[PDB]
Amino acid sequence: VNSFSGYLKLTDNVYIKNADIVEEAKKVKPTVVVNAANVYLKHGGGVAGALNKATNNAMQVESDDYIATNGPLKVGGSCVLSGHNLAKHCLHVVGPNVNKGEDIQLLKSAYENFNQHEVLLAPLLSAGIFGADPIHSLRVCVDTVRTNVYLAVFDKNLYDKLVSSFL
Ligand SMILES: O=C1CC[C@H](Nc2ncnc3[nH]c4cc(F)ccc4c23)C(=O)N1
Repeated sequence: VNSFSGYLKLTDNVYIKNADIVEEAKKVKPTVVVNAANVYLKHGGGVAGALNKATNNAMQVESDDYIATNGPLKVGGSCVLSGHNLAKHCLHVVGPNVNKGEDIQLLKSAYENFNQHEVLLAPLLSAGIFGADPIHSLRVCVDTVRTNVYLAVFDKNLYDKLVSSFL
């Protein structure tokens, strides 16, 4: 039993809700919140910009030190950093950005990072400003993640479409 509330159950392990991931994280304080990161951990917009703003830019400060030490992530890769005031940990995961020409096949590799964590609050990878089809992202999530994932979808219209079209 966990503290997530109001989710629709899609499969044995995947749950979905129309919610602002920032507000959901502040309420649940999950062990792991997933950020829709880029390889530079520059949290400018989309989910990343919103999560970073909610930390009063502390996420960005921590991230800049991480990059100065380690260099950029790989597309499809991840790193674990602090969750600040939102969660115990933040798993920064880099899905391919279609608006940069990156290979959508890397979306499965990106979701594989979730399997290192028993329970996660997460957005749909590569959705929103990353330019992929969110219906496809949900399919890859369900077919790749085996741990318990609670998906927050900000847009109510998109949420209804994701549910109604789910196979
Ligand atoms: O760009 C996108 C849009 C679709 C989906 N985004 C989100 N998912 C969940 N909660 C969210 N809260 C936000 C707060 C913001 F200010 C901006 C974006 C989001 C957002 C995604 O995957 N990427």
